[PDB]
Amino acid sequence: ASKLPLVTPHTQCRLKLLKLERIKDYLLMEEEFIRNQEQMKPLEEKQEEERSKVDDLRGTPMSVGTLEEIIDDNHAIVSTSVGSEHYVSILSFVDKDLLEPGCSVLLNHKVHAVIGVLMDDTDPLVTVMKVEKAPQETYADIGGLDNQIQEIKESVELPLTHPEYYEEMGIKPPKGVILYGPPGTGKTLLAKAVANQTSATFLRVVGSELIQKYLGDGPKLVRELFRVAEEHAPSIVFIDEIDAIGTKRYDSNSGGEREIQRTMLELLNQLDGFDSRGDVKVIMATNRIETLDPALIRPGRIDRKIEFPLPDEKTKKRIFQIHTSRMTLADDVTLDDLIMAKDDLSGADIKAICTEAGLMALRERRMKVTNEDFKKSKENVLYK
Amino acid sequence: SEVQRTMLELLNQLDGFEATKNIKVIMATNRIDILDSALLRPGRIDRKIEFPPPNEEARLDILKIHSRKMNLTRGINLRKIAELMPGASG
Amino acid sequence: SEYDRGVNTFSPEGRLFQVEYAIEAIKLGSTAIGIQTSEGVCLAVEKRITSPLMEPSSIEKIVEIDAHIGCAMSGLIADAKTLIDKARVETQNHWFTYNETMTVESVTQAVSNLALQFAMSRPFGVALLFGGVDEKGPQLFHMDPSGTFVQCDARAIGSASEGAQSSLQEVYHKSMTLKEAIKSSLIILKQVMEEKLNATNIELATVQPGQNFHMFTKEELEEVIKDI
Amino acid sequence: MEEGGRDKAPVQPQQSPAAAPGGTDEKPSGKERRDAGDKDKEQELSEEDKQLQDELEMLVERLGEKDTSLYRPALEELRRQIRSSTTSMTSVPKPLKFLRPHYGKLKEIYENMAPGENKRFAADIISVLAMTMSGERECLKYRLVGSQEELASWGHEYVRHLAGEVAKEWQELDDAEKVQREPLLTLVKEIVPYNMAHNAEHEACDLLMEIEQVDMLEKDIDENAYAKVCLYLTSCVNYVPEPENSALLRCALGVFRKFSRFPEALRLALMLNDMELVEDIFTSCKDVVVQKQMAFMLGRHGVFLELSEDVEEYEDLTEIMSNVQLNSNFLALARELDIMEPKVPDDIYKTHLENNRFGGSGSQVDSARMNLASSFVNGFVNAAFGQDKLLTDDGNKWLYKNKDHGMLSAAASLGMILLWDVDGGLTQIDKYLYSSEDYIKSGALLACGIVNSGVRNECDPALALLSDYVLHNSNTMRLGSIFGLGLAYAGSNREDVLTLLLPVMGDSKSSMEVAGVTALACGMIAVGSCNGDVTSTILQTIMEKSETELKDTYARWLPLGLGLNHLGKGEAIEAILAALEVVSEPFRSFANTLVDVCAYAGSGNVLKVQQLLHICSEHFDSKEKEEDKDKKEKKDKDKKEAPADMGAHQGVAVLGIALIAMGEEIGAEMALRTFGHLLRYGEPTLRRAVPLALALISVSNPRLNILDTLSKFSHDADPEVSYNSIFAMGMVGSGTNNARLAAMLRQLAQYHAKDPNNLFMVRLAQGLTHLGKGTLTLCPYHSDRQLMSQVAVAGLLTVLVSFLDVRNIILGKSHYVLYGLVAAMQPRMLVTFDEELRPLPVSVRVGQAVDVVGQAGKPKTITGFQTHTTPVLLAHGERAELATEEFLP
Amino acid sequence: YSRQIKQVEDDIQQLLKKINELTGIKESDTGLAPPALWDLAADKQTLQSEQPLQVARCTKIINADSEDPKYIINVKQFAKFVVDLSDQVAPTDIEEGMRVGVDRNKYQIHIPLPPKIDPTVTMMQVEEKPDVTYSDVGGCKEQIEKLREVVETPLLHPERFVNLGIEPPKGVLLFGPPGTGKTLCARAVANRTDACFIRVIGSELVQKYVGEGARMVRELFEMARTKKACLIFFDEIDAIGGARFDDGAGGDNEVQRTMLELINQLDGFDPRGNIKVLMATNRPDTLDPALMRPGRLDRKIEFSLPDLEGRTHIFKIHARSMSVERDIRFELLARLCPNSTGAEIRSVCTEAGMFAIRARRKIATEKDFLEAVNKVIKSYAKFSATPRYMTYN
Ligand SMILES: Nc1ncnc2c1ncn2[C@@H]1O[C@H](COP(=O)(O)OP(=O)(O)OP(=O)(O)O)[C@@H](O)[C@H]1O
Ligand SMILES: Nc1ncnc2c1ncn2[C@@H]1O[C@H](COP(=O)(O)OP(=O)(O)OP(=O)(O)O)[C@@H](O)[C@H]1O
Repeated sequence: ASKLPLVTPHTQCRLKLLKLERIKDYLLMEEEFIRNQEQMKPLEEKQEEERSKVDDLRGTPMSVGTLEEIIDDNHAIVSTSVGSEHYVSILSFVDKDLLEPGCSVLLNHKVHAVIGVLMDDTDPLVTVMKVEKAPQETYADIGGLDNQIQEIKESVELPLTHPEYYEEMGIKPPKGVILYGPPGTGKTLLAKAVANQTSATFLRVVGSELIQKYLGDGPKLVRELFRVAEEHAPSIVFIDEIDAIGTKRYDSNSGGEREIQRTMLELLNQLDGFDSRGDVKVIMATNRIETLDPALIRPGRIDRKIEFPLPDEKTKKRIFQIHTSRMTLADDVTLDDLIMAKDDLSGADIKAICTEAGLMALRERRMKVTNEDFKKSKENVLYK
Repeated sequence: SEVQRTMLELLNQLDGFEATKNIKVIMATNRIDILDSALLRPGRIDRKIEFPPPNEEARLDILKIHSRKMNLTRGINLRKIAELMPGASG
Repeated sequence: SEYDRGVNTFSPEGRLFQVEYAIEAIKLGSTAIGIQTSEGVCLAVEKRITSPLMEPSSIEKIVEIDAHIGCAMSGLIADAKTLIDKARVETQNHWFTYNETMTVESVTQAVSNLALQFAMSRPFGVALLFGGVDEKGPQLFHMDPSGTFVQCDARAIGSASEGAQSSLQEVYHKSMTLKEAIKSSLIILKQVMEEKLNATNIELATVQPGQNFHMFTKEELEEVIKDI
Repeated sequence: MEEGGRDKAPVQPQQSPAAAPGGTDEKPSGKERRDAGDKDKEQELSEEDKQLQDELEMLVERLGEKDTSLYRPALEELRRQIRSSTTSMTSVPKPLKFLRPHYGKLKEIYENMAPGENKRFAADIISVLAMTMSGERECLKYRLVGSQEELASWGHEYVRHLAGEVAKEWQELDDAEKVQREPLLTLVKEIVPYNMAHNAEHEACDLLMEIEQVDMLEKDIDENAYAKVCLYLTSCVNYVPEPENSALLRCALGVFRKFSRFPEALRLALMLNDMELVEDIFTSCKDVVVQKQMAFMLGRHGVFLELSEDVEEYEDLTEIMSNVQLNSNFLALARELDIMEPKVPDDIYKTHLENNRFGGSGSQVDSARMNLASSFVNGFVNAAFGQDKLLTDDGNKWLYKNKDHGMLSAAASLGMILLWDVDGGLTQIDKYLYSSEDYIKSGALLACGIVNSGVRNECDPALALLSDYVLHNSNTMRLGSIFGLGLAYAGSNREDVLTLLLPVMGDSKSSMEVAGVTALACGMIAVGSCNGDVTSTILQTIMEKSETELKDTYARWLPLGLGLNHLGKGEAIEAILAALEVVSEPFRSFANTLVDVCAYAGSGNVLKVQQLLHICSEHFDSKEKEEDKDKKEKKDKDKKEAPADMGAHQGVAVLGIALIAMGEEIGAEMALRTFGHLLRYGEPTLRRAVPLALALISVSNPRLNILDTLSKFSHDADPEVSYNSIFAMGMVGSGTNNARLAAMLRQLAQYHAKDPNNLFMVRLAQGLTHLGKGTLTLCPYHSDRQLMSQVAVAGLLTVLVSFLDVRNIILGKSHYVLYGLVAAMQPRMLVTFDEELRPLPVSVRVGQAVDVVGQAGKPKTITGFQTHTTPVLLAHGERAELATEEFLP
Repeated sequence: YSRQIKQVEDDIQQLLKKINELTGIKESDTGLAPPALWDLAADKQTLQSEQPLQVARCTKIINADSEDPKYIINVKQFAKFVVDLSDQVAPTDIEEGMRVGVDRNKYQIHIPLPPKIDPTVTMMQVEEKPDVTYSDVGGCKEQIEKLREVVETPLLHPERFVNLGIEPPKGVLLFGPPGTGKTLCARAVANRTDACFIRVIGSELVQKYVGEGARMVRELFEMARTKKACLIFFDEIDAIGGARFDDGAGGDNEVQRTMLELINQLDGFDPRGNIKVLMATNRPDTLDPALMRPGRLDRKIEFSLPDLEGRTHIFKIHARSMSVERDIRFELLARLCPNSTGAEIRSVCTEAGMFAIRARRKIATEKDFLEAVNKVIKSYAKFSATPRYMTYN
């Protein structure tokens, strides 16, 4: 791997022909010398029989140890599974580069010497925290807003798709972004839309499960959450309903709001860690933003704040056209009457109305909706 | 109230973010006025269903399906027994 | 906590911090400059217009205390309104009782007396610059929301006050004429205003030993703008 | 799908041409007018590059093949009237009508005859009708015709005019992007006779556009990075008049003159120096041209300006060339002394304070060889114009204590002190010329040589003091009596004092160490095409070294005197003239590996690369030619210093997978010496790769080689985090890598970085990448640095003071007529963009901006902002005159 | 030529992809490196790991004994018994609280005894310095110099202090406005240092159990005192201890023990000596007076909000990179944002650059900076994090 980066000419030219001929001749002498090394110096065969001798020197089982300290000169102390640690030697082929404390190592069964390092067999919570596939429709699905969409593309999507503009700007793209507003306006979905659009690794967990039953486990949890976030890729991390951590109290926690405060100070450290952060981007969403500690919201930790207003009626009819598109509607229905049917209605409300109208039509095995279906839908959905 | 918070993380997990279909959630409780406003957005919950206390026909039917499995006697008139109890519960 | 700012709490060390917060709040206002010369006293403020809709005539900071004393305004204007009204009525009843015109120091001391009095529950977000003439000649007094009034020959208040004060230290001396002082004040104002100087972008007033409180030299200041 | 009904072009241009016997005969109106309609409809619709499936370029040809098979390949009665209106439809969509081997029959449709001209109906095309046609023609048909016989009947003159018009077509269609395809097509046709197309396109590009003389210029230099053997020779020499004829830039005449001088001829840039004397345009750019002429890459030019003392400003031009016109020394007293650099920092030695309390007791270091390192403690820090007034007292009493070689070492390290201060440095060295010790007096003579290195002073104080010691009775004043003089008079290649040191080879005295370093000093003045130096060395080699060939002191220094200075010239006959008379015995053919690549400093000769590898890779020679295989790999480190940053990638790839991967004594002893020369800035690839073999010393080898691998690992740029590893190497170096043989070596590595934390250029990438000197002092340093007792007794003659050809580090400067401007500059990363778009930025890291001198470093291309109207060179080189004006900035 | 461009390069680069793979026949590690370098010592120097050196597992010293050695050894929990180990080292390296490599039947001494500590604190050293300097921190110059003569001349030449016979100060607190302040200048300090720079974030010290934080504080002080001089950084000490305020049922004792034991460790009974520590928090009024005692908190660096000159200087600092029409009015920009913090100012310049790159522009203007500042300081003015924290309450 890592041969040479060159995509400059990309044409019928000696600036490509020369490069290709020189590199293929370099591969030619590489091939000729490696042919030299197993022809007049085969030893036995020197490619896999050496591997065979190592594998023979490798013990059949794995006395798996846990690493706790390092000594440079081909030995160290390792702790056994039963807990009786040993100061065993290492192998010459123990590939002394990916050794880290707390890691699984293949040891011998007799002398227990460090034979090799063990690849981790995945991790439980990396599977839980990582969203696998794209959820749903892209930015054509929202409708109505058309302003915060451009902003969040500028702050998140634009650094990835156009990593050139900031270079002639000589400037850094914004880091921390709050989404806020009345609930049901489309924050955690706008989250779904941007999750669909992006190609980077995506992380999602809600603040509600940041409470935990002991002391310090919350801050520790945030620690390896961000560790997983850093160790994979350029990543976008999404936390939803952060205000719950400050609003809803519980009894399952060992400590009260004190341990909550400790978790808060840890995450305030984590957003502005003086250690090298890198290309990890942060997206938040919270309806009750006023209850949060304002020092979390600061520039350097949070750069953008985006309000989500209640939808306008011209946006309401856009939502009507969007959501009722794939369903069969009769001519007797009218969206315009249903626009102002409620003074204070949300984007969840219209979807709930149309789904209830769909199931009400399914009650009588009917394919098309009628006006009375919405007329009976409105009080079922909203009015209780 | 931890039942409600579990419904928070579960229901926001099953909203498009998941990929494995045929998974749904059922909640049984009482006194719906006490639960938080978070589950009260109409998009959160698809259906809410009330169970009334049993009336005379329901009491008689439940009495039948429980009296199926004892050594009864010919001639009972379980209607009188059902109307004797003023519908405690099932 | 909220009990810390109840009414009257000094500091962990030092004087009351809320009046110090009024001191830092006074920088959130348009600047003003005042020069006291033997030939006369000159005052100038910035209108700070935001749009061509409203008339600049209603954008009023400099007012007349009486026929020989004027003053500027800074910070919260509605806070200044009460103090200016009280100063006007106390000057008028002092003339009524004392059949004469007073010194600027009396008015300055009176507004300093009202400044501490807590309308209550906070100091007033306003710093005034009294200017005029009395029996001992030209007078210019500076006042702060803490109430410590003091005399000054040249002063700049409001936002950007210290840079203007530094330029005043650079250029002001004793034997400057009134025209020279006005020209220097306009020069400094030009280098401290963010927008280009216009006919109604600023406002000027002056007090002479001979003439009364001048009528803001309206439509004559374009002569002293265009020449420079 | 939608097809049929609207297929009018697959019907009426399908029925009419299929009846070509029915059209050309018995229907002349049809054959003329319908073909004219097909021409002027396709030429406007199917003849612009829009998509593959055009309406006639791909659509009508589906049946149109049988419309084309007999329309006009066979009529046998052709006239004038049916060559404009019958070579009318079938000429256009032919590369997609026919298959891939249409190149042989490429003539048969379009190249037969056009209606008057190709551009008559090629004007509505982008690439296909004429541009792809010309590309295929010049690629294959003109190639095969012009392979042996260019002008037979037709395939030259029409081809010449076609080349002439496409030379303007590459700009007229769009003068943005495919103008760079004009050198593409110019190189594709007549590759070996590139001059024949270049003279054709030269005046055409000269009349093309004044501001278009720059992208073709840089495309030319990118192709001029490497090419075939005669190809770069003709391309550069035809490239030289380009920045002069149309463009009046004329300041890249120096670097182009350099590129054209040594590969093509001997006195080619001497003619270009005469042309520099001709182009007496405004003197700021003239003075900046002659700024390069001594003290950046090459000198020896003090006789071409005193034409009857008539050149305008002669006395200032001479003060600039001579490097005696302190533009880096006044700089030295004004830039870093006044900001960050004191005369006596002396800290990296004193930094060894933290490690004493790790592992237990401290102060265990009690050897004497470590005092040698103490020399560099006052030596290496005293570069960039420091001073040690009695701060060399630690060296003074040690110069009166032990170690004759150490006395010589300290006295030679004194010349590092006052580097380039010829006027003040002699007064500080004088006090030692009067010593009762030959080692101290010899080290003071070497110090006088070191102070003059790269500075041509009118008083010749190096020659005038060292002359009297060259033939001296002993060796301290005899051997070391000449090394500084060659260092003083290297670039100023004066043959007069060279003749004075010629009879030292003819001394015929016992000079087993001395005659070898004499060949070093003579070659330091001049090597390669040197008439007396070659003859004297080869005759002395037969006279003594032929009967005894035992130790590397003999035949690793006399081969260095043959052709190291003229390694840029690649005619390879200097290899022939120096080896073919000494190919007698294998230890005398041992030097043939030197002489072969002593014409091969930098080029593309992968064929010459592979012949140095395949014929002698390992062969298991068993201690007879193994050292010669080491030298061949030691001659593989060059040719890769500036391979357009390309062969270095494969070079570090093959070195990792061959020598250290599965090798022998070749890969066990001097494998890392290639890295010692390859890079000089330091990148994390080798910065981790070397300590794999260095920190694990693997002392089975004579570990001084691995120590030498560790020592030359400090080749990188001066400021680094790399301190910590070589400090941690000090941790393992306390007990292991004992003080008896390594203590001077490890400490030398840390101070190699922290010399003047700046002031370093022998990388041979000057200006942007160009060559010059950088080897005549560097190559001796590692050649005698194997592992053995050479570097201890005999190495101390040189290893302290081997390479002093450093020529500054910083470039960002002002250099006004008052020489004190502070004009706003803007540091930026090295250039990454070669041919992308017209408003390409030169760099990317645009954040940090000073206006005063700083660190130029290796990977930077500082140009500056504000448009200060600096039209002087705009090509960097640290002495821009900044002829300030106001072009509306 | 243009659509024909893709016919020359492929014929050689696919061949390149063949021979590079054919050379790439030493891979598929899953616990290895390239075996030409991984198993580069796959010769007998593998067998000498077996027969010369034997297991020599860890141990724990318990008690000494008179005359002949006969020391008492713990394994970890296996057995607790008395042997004499061997004779290849002099019996003066044995002290209680140490770990020897000891066999199961021969009980060889092997190597001298290193201390055992948590791997977490070994990980906790950062060994990386961020690329921030003492030049790019402007607005707090007197705070800068006050921290210059805390972490320099003790680390540099001590002959001045010895000559004047003055012990240098140890306990230094640096503090400032919330959010803008101590953290980035602490990175600068870690940039300019030479010895180790032990990070401590206060939130991590709390554990599931009780009193473990005391154990890791003891361990970190021990590994610090292994060095001659080493720097200790403390962040957000407010959570790691406020005050002893216990009433009725125990409240927040679990952290109280940790803060009090570090207070015992800093002062009294042969202290760390040459160890420099420093702490920074978010609210100072809530700290304990015993932690506030001098000898642990000698210097009191307090950063405030810059008046105008610091604001102009930071405007210089962050904005030497963006394109402008030469002339600027940065001082009037600073006058426009009187009570504004440094990261807010960097956010203002960031959003000005974002407004410039909105449609097609390449250089922001003065009105672009106006459009930055009005939608930063007086459109996001609702929260701003300042007012309840300038009183630090
Ligand atoms: N503008 C809108 N148009 C249509 N549906 C909307 C709109 N805004 C929100 N919704 C609905 O809101 C529901 C939840 O979406 P999202 O995860 O983005 O959170 P939210 O709307 O902010 O509300 P909540 O906080 O209650 O989850 C979805 O069922 C979606 O249909
Ligand atoms: N003097 C200064 N010059 C330039 N930038 C400064 C200066 N002081 C602070 N900053 C800015 O402060 C921001 C971060 O502040 P920092 O984190 O160091 O402060 P703090 O008080 O430790 O708060 P917190 O760690 O809780 O965010 C950076 O964006 C940095 O640019």
